[PDB]
Amino acid sequence: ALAKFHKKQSLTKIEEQVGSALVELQNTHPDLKTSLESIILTQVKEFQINKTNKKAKSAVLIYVHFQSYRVLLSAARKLIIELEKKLKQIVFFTAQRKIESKWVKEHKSQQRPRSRCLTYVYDALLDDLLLPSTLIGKRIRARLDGTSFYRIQLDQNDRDFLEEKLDAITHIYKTVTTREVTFEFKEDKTFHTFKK
Amino acid sequence: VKVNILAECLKDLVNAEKMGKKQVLLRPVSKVVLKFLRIMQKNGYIGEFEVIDDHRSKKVVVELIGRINKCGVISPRYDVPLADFEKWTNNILPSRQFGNVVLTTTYGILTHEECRKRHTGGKILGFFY
Amino acid sequence: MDTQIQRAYQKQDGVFLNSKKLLAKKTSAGVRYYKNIGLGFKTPKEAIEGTYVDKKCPFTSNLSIRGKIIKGLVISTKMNRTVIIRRDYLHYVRKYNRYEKRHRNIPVHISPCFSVKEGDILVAGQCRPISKTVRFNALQVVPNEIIGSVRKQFLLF
Amino acid sequence: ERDLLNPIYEEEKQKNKFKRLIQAPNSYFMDVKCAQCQNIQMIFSNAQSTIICEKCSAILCKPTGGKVQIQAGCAFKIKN
Amino acid sequence: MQMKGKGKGISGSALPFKRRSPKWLHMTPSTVVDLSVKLAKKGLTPSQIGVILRDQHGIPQVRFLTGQKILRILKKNGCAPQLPEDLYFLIKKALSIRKHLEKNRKDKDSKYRLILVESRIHRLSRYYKLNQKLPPKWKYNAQTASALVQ
RNA sequence: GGACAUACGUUUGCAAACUAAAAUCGGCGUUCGACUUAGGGAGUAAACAUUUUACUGUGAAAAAAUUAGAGUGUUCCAGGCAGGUUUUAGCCCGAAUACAUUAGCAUGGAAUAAUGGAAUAGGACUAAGUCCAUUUUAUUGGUUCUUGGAUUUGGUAAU
RNA sequence: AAACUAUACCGACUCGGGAUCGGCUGGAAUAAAUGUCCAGUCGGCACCGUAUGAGAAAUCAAAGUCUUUGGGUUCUGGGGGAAG
Ligand SMILES: [Mg+2]
Ligand SMILES: [Mg+2]
Ligand SMILES: [Mg+2]
Ligand SMILES: [Mg+2]
Ligand SMILES: [Mg+2]
Ligand SMILES: [Mg+2]
Ligand SMILES: [Mg+2]
Ligand SMILES: [Mg+2]
Ligand SMILES: [Zn+2]
Repeated sequence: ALAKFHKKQSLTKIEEQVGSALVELQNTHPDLKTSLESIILTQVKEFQINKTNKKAKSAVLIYVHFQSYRVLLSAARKLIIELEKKLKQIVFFTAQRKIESKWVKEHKSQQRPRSRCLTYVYDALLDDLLLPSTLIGKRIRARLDGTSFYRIQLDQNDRDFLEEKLDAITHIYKTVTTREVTFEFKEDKTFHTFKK
Repeated sequence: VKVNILAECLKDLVNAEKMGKKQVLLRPVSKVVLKFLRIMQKNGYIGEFEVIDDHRSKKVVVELIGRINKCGVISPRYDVPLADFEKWTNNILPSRQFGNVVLTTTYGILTHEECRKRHTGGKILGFFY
Repeated sequence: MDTQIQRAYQKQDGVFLNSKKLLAKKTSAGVRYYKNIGLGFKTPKEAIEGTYVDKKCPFTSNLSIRGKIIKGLVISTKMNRTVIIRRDYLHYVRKYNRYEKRHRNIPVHISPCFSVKEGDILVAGQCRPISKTVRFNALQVVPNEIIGSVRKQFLLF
Repeated sequence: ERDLLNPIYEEEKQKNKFKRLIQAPNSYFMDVKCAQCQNIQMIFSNAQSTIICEKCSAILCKPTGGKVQIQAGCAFKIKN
Repeated sequence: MQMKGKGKGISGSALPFKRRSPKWLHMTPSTVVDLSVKLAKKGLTPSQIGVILRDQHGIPQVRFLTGQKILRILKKNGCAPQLPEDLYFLIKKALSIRKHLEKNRKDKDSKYRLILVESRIHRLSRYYKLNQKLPPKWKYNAQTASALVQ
């Protein structure tokens, strides 16, 4: 539907499927009705995960308007499950973040809130992708020359949902951001006082 | 309290190479601490290094090759016209062969030497040899 | 009756119109001396529709402004249309290769037009000697807030 | 010889709260089930006060430096 | 470690890594905001309110859940504790000292202790006044303290 | 240094570099070509990026002195002269340059450092309405209107 | 006042080791003790061993990370006697 979009002009074959696909789920499943009623879309981008295997395995990332970001996270799990079943493609939800300029300030009486800065915006997606579960440890490495590798620590109990998307994420990030992102699984680090 | 963590981090590190530590954990870290680090790294003094995300202000771990002889900062970071250079080169560096007096410019941070290339330099930051 | 007499014994303008204006009984008679020192400076709205007779003003008189232009914080509001601005700069010390703090005090004349307040940044121009100290007139005033001591306040403005 | 980036779990489990890398607390949260009403209330591992069961009004926990002793036989799961 | 050339250590408290709200808990920011302001109305310190929400209703870190710091929540809802805990309390004991001193006009260790405590209060005033978070004409002398006693 | 990538600017005028359409011209509606409007880089100049510090760079910092180029004052101090009559009623060549910190001016700037912008609220951008002020319209009125400022409202923005 | 550690305060680092005083967390035996022990660990006197680190040395885990001379700040000295 052009309904579930903000620009409301024209959609792309991908964006279109996503629209009806969404409208589908709120009619089909009674539970996602409430949440999906709310959800609006900003834009959707498709990315090809090209591996040396000459295999074409694509997935698509969808930009949920910030207004519905709360809601999007509220049912995030179930939503992505159905969208992947109903589109046979890998699905990722992000927030539509607007980045502010560093030196291009123009409104004398306007300060650039850190909330919308490049470090913080680009760092956002990573949380968004692995979505269902947020990371435990994040790190940076400086290869001699000057590369920066982000080996990120992911929870063990989530090996399911995250192991698969794992390659897509890497590839979407390298495209949007510019950051190489390798992951590493570590058993969760429960630190409490076991007391028998 | 604390001040010029670049100094905090720097000596903690020297104490490392000097004691023969195999690697170092620098507690309070900043952009500066890191830039300086990749400048030493780039010139080949320190080895690979990792920045852990302390949700407050990151902690860094630097591998120790074994070539660092000394790396400190300089008290107030005086200003230094390009004309003020030899003064400091003969002053801080152990020779006219290990030129590494890091400075801050408007053109960022350059090696004692690079500043002559870019032709500007400005305030002193630290040194390593 | 107020702005005119108010103690002093008379207050006209540089352009002695007035009483004669009663000759042009139709158009606009209420003329006041109008000017524009220029130099990238706006002429105060308040300056125009005022009743004030300040000969020492840079918009209501044949008082020029030339060369030296200043920006400094204000110290005192006392004195009749005169204020003291304090500038805060650093001085270098050849030997120790460092600086010390220092402050010059300046006698500034204030045309009624702009409204003062203590502890605000002000912009002065270089006007001819108006008195022993005075040699600067206010041209642009910026209001600012300092919670307390003006002396404590030291800014490399 | 030890790696400072991939430190042993035990080691870090011994160290002092603030000495561990990522640095996390020891405190935890627990669902307590009264010895009567049964009501399940959440209580913090380091309660700084006496706690009553909002159902009846029984006594569940006594405050101490750090630990919170649980009154009599009440149930407790460690939510995590 | 404040006014102490010799004594110094580490009390505790280290916010866990994971910046999100605990799993087990469900509470629209609003839900909490009610408890917070309700609790506050009863006459509570944002300092104490947060304690309850942790000990009682398993809410470790209201800030992490709302995206709002307690005192802010409170100020937005008119339920703002006039004078900050900081100053308030210092002045409280600062006062308690004075009362005790009276009947013990000879207790010197206490004269001293008060000197330190009154010293601090002048340090907060300097601060809280500079953040236009307290009228400039504020002055703790003996009347500012007894003024709050009424 | 460009460009592009949610990414250091916007307007102007110039120049412009290529492309998408429409026109005209030729051959046989189209294959193609030359020539027009639109389009930004790039290419300059003015207006903007909170305010300084600090650094670049040039304008200014008298001469003599110090450094220093040329130059066999018999070497030299040092002067600034001198070199070739074999074009000799004339020829050749010189009197250079640098340093000058501290404060002022022009100006390039991304680091550190300080300073500042939207938190009572209000801000921002935008449209309309209303009120005050106002340039050119010969001039004076009255309307309107351009241009500043004041508010109210509604829209937009991850307020 | 030999008001003495004759050794300014704040801060970061770097050797080994047990024993302490205060608090905390796990555990074991008895027992079910405001006790005992084992193991951690913050914070506090102090000691033991040792330094291809410091010094004139006595000695110093800091009197160390200062010719490889620069974390922040306060106070003090400049041959002796006459003299505090
Ligand atoms: Mg200061
Ligand atoms: Mg401490
Ligand atoms: Mg651009
Ligand atoms: Mg025990
Ligand atoms: Mg023990
Ligand atoms: Mg010595
Ligand atoms: Mg010893
Ligand atoms: Mg020294
Ligand atoms: Zn009960």
